[PDB]
Amino acid sequence: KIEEGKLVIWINGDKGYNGLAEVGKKFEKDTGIKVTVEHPDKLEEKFPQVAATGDGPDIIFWAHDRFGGYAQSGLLAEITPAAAFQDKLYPFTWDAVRYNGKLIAYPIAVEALSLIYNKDLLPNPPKTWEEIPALDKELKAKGKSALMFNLQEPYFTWPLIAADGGYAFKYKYDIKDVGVDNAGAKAGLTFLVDLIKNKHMNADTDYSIAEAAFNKGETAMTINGPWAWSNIDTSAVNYGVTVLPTFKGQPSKPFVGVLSAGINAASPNKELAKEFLENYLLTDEGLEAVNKDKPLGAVALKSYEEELAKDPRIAATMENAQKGEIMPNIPQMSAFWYAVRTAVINAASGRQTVDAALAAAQTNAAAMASLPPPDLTPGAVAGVWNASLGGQSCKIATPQTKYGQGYRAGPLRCPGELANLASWAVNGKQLVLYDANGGTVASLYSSGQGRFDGQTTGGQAVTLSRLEHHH
Repeated sequence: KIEEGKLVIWINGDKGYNGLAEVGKKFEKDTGIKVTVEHPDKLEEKFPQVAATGDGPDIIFWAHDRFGGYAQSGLLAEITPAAAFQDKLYPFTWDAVRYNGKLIAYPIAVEALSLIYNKDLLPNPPKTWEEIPALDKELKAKGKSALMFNLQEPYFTWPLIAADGGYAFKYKYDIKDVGVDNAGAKAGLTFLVDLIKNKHMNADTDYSIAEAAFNKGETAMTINGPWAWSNIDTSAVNYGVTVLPTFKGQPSKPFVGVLSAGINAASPNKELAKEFLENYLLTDEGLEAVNKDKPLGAVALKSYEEELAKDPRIAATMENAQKGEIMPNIPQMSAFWYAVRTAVINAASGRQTVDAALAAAQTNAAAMASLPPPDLTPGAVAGVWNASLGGQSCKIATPQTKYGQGYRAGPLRCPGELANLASWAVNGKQLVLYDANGGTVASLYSSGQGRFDGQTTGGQAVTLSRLEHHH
């Protein structure tokens, strides 16, 4: 079990855990309660496994949207902070940590997309989406483009679609009220597609093409989150970050992710955990300790957010967050993503109309949400694989170690084209193996439990079979 009298905290490795440990020691000095801070591998999926068996950390830090499945799965303690304490965090951040009208976590930090522009190419960026066609003709005359952003993931195209009325589920979330083909969503997506029809954007621009274009000075604007600011400091491109453009006078509504701190329902230290988070972490000094270790971005605590907002990039993030739509914390969100990604791709590729793509998307999303359980997941690929080809055979490694928009991969005495394996990724139902130059080496599909079948980019058959042992 979880051990009484001590606090165990899990937080991801890309966070200021040493700063969090600092706050933990200040808490150990005033109370004698020891605070151990850990950053396990794949913590967001170890936690449900251990908490369901009465073990795990006392506190877990993760994005709010996963906590609704935890709370629906009764793996989280209900928190009841005083009204006086709730007033210190932005009111919308408490909405992100609400499930069935109960508070299930403490909001910590806040994240949302924002308009990123090149101040040299574009000193004063547009306030409206309507201005972007004219701005694009001006810039392409001079060999640049006005705007490029990932058109492949609904997360990036949703702020415009939802600007005039689109929404995932109505909000208590009603999984049978999907707002995907109302008038506002049709209008946003139609405007998006006509931008592509009128040759201001390319239907197949994805995350890397857009990021490369902006950092190489080829386009004046992009759309991304704080996670991408670091690669634009390598750029020496002088960029600003600002509010998203408005559509039909309505703000772009990006999805909002809220870093939150949940309490293990099996923890015998619930009250100790509430005191640490309320009285020690969620203070100007506590947040500063984590932030000096590793920046949080915008934060839910008003007082310290007023200090961080002196950075205009963080003020812009927070402003776009307060105008966006909180990412719904329900597992039925996976049906929203699947249906909407199909619809935006089909509408932008001309394979469907926005009225037909969105109509299908709302039918498929509503039906799948109402149903007990689509694409291939990087968890199902992570590991080491036997690789049969001809009479030849060998092994490849495909760790879930991020690398670009894919993952590191490695061949182990592999003949033929597999000797060039360097990265891997998943595309719906398809596993794709890549060069060190981004070229495609192979394409495979899950053909069963721990088994892949496909072919190289040059015709040779490939079969992947998992390595695994027994005690």
